[PDB]
Amino acid sequence: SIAQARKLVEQLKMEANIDRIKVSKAAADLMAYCEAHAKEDPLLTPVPASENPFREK
Amino acid sequence: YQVITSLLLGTLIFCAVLGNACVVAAIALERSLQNVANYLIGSLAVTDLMVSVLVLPMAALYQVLNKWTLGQVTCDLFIALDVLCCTSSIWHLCAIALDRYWAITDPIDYVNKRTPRRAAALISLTWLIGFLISIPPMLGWRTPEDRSDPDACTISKDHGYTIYSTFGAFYIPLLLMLVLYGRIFRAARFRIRKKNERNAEAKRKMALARERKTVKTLGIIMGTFILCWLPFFIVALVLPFCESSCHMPTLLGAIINWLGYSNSLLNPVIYAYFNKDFQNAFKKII
Amino acid sequence: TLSAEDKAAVERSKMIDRNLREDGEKAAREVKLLLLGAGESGKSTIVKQMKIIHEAGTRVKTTGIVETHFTFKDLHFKMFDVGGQRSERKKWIHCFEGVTAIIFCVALSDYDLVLAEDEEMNRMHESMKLFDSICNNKWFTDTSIILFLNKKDLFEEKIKKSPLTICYPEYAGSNTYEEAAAYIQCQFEDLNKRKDTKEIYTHFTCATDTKNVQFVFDAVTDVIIKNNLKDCGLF
Amino acid sequence: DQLRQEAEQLKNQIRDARKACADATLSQITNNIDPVGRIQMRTRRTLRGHLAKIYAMHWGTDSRLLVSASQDGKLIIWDSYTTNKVHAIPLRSSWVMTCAYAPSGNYVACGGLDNICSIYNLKTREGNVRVSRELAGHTGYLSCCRFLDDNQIVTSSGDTTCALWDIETGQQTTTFTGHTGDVMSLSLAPDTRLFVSGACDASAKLWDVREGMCRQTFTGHESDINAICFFPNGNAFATGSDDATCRLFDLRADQELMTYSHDNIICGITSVSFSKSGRLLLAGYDDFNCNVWDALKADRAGVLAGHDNRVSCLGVTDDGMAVATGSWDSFLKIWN
Ligand SMILES: C/C=C\C/C=C\C/C=C/C/C=C/CCCC(=O)O[C@H](COC(=O)CCCCCCCCCCCCC)COP(=O)(O)O[C@H]1[C@H](O)[C@@H](O)[C@H](OP(=O)(O)O)[C@@H](O)[C@H]1O
Ligand SMILES: CC(C)CCC[C@@H](C)[C@H]1CC[C@H]2[C@@H]3CC=C4C[C@@H](OC(=O)CCC(=O)O)CC[C@]4(C)[C@H]3CC[C@]12C
Ligand SMILES: CC(C)CCC[C@@H](C)[C@H]1CC[C@H]2[C@@H]3CC=C4C[C@@H](OC(=O)CCC(=O)O)CC[C@]4(C)[C@H]3CC[C@]12C
Ligand SMILES: N#Cc1ccc2[nH]cc(CCCCN3CCN(c4ccc5oc(C(N)=O)cc5c4)CC3)c2c1
Repeated sequence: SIAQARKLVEQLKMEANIDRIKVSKAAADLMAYCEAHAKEDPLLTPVPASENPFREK
Repeated sequence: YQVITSLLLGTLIFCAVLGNACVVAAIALERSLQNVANYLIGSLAVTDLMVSVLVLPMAALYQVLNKWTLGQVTCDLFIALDVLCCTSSIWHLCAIALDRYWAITDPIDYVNKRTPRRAAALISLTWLIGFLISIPPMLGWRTPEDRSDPDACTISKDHGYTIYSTFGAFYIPLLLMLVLYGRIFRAARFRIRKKNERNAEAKRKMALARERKTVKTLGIIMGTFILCWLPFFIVALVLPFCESSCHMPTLLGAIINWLGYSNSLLNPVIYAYFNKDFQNAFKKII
Repeated sequence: TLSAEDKAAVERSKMIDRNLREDGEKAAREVKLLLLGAGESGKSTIVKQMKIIHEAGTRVKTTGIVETHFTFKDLHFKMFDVGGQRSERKKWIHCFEGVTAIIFCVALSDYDLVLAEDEEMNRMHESMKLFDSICNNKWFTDTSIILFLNKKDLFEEKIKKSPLTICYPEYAGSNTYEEAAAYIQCQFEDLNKRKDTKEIYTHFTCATDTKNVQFVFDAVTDVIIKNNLKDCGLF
Repeated sequence: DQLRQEAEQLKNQIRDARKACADATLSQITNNIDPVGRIQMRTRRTLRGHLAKIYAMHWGTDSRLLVSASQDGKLIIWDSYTTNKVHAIPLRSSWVMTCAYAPSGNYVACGGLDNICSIYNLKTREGNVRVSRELAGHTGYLSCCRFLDDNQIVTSSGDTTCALWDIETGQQTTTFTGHTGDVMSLSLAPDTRLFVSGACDASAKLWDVREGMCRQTFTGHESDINAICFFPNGNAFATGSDDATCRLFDLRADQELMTYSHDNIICGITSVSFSKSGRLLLAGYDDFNCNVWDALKADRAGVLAGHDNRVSCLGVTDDGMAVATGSWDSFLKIWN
């Protein structure tokens, strides 16, 4: 079971060379995306029954 | 003193209607309780509800006023509804017993040919027997003594009609149910009977417990049926033949007359409010 | 509402619902059995024997799950073989909840043998661990188990040659087919924790053509009758 | 051999880099955001007709037609607007635990305990659904499948590998290996260049479709993962496990962001999905309940009670109008 060890170590050394960004920037991006499309989310803000397909035509 | 009687009767009808309606609703709104046995139990509950809504109020009024004050045509309607609905309740009990016997003694038929059409046929046959017992006193074959006293609503006391109705409404069902449940009891006993010492002792104790349970349940069913309906039919079979020298006490007569309706209240308790699936469904609904 | 397209859609929905109900009623008339056991535990032999007289009453080979459809005494049976499923049982064993019974197959002649994974692991001990695991799942609490002990002749010859003390060190008795078979049977039956709810039917596989399927039919009918008695409240 | 030493050294180096890149938690950043508030959803449609437990469902791109798979060997195409059964496909094998709806709406797929992914052609000249092709080659139960396109499908099975198929040919174009346990879930990125798979080894991996290599590895859970779903942005995803804990992982930050757990829940998650805006994280549980989570706050916003046995599948329409949950009691419920 030594052949798979080479593949595993190669995968590990390949996974450690990717560029990483600060978690604060990523959280800010997620929050910005969430707030930008908040108006277009029918689940977050209940839609009026006039244009609600699943209740009235 | 009549207030106590009125309130006791009122709470009796209230409890009967509540129990039967709850059973019917639980069967109707649950997908789990939609098999043949529960269909028969639901039909029995519906019949008991009809007894408690269409027969019990008028009987309670008759008991309270100690006289009939509704009319001759209303008296005939009450008698017809009384004989039809109560005979049906008994034959639903017999139909449930027959279905249990077929399921226990014939597993192949249980797997292959057991469909809700069987339940529909059994219910239709029960109601047909009820009609065959209730109709013929209306279309003639009734003594004028029924209309002789306007202040009374007694059932026809013709000897032939007495024999026919009493047999076909209680005595044939009684023999049928006794035979079916005896066969079921024998089958259950045969199934039950058929370190190492500790395991053997545990198996023996388990078999004894199962035997005690299969005795208790059968005793509950048959004893409820007997103690509910037998005295009234003994009275109705004995008194018409012996017109004289067989005076009936008022209190005992009233108790005997009103014992039969307690079966329509105790039926949902035995057949519906005991099995685990109904209890789970009721807990979910509650 | 009243448009032609809506009427056609509702008509098609009703037709499809009727077909679904008919198929469900047809499928409910079938007894489902789950077949389990070790790798070389005589599973295929039992399947072949049960389908010898009755079978099936560009597809690709599945090898995942194998269905055997056979009928006996006007009763329809389906057996599902999951021997070829090499994965964690915890992720799909709940799919078989509701089967009438479980047909467990174990070989009596592999007590001397050992697994290829490691020398210090008896095959019969692996079978016992599998039986314990499958008999006490949270899903099969109400499901009866039909136990088949295959290869009686090979086991008899082996105990004639080799003793049983290697598989069961605590065992102490004469080396004879009857006593050893009884010991193995009781050892498998003692792993049933749910004594009150489920029951184990043990049979020794025999060369006769119909005896094994007859035993399976008797066990299934007994299970159905006891379930009906429990529903009625007499058991 | 001695490669375990450098393997654990690389693991320590990766952990140190991840810890260094983590300065402030997601909870701290979103502290000033006002709460979403109580979310009250009422059942709008109840889809009836299945006669056994349901293990999967999928929404069409038109957000009107959905497909469900159940143990009775039936694959029903519903019309959620009017609760009309458009189709009812009888499966060759009744042991099915996944289904998918093609983005073009022309095909539908399913798979299960048999190791074959079946592709069914819906729109044909005769109007009758027929098996377009059967995809074989896995050695374990098929757990999930997603139509990458009208001709390519990616599948994940219990043999610890995921594969990319070419429906026209029927051969495995690419095989994704590296998982040490059964792969239970799979989700495609919105741009269909990467996908994530959650397996039973308590880890989730990011794969590249074209290159066929594991880009990143995510390990936060304590038990097997049963569900996964990309954030609508495409740079994050959420996983559900039998640990009774949903977590949010980020591709760019290459670490864990948020943990969605409660002390009153001890049952594992069977399904995870996001809302259209990504603010709501809906998860199904083994206690026949569905909890709506605040993705940026880790606070429960509602409970979608109403099922009986266990919520096994869940999905959100592309336009976000409705949420459909299927359960083991054989009922699909549209919530909205
Ligand atoms: C001296 C020696 C020996 C003798 C001495 C002592 C021992 C025996 C004494 C005599 C027995 C008296 C009554 C015993 C009842 C009793 O034990 O009941 C058990 C406990 O349930 C509850 O507690 C649940 C109770 C729920 C009640 C109903 C609730 C609503 C009431 C009002 C309804 C109307 C208004 C709404 C339940 O029943 P069980 O254990 O008796 O046994 C069976 C029962 O008899 C079968 O009928 C039933 O089958 P089914 O026909 O399908 O229902 C079975 O499933 C099973 O329940
Ligand atoms: C309408 C009036 C009569 C009220 C309803 C009363 C019933 C509920 C009673 C009447 C007779 C009773 C039964 C009389 C005797 C027995 C046997 C008894 O058995 C034993 O456990 C030990 C004795 C034996 O072995 O029979 C169990 C209770 C049971 C079935 C009783 C259950 C309750 C019953 C059916
Ligand atoms: C199944 C369980 C719940 C037991 C069911 C008991 C019933 C059979 C009881 C409850 C109230 C009883 C009634 C309450 C009062 C009266 C009035 C009583 O008045 C008389 O005519 C007696 C003589 C007189 O005083 O003039 C006659 C019995 C009767 C109808 C009783 C008959 C028996 C009833 C219906
Ligand atoms: N025979 C027969 C026969 C045959 C086959 C059958 N199938 C079904 C039946 C019906 C069985 C119950 C009949 N009801 C009428 C008698 N009873 C009653 C109630 C209030 C009362 O009030 C007074 C009063 N106030 O004087 C008197 C009085 C009497 C209640 C019971 C039947 C009967």
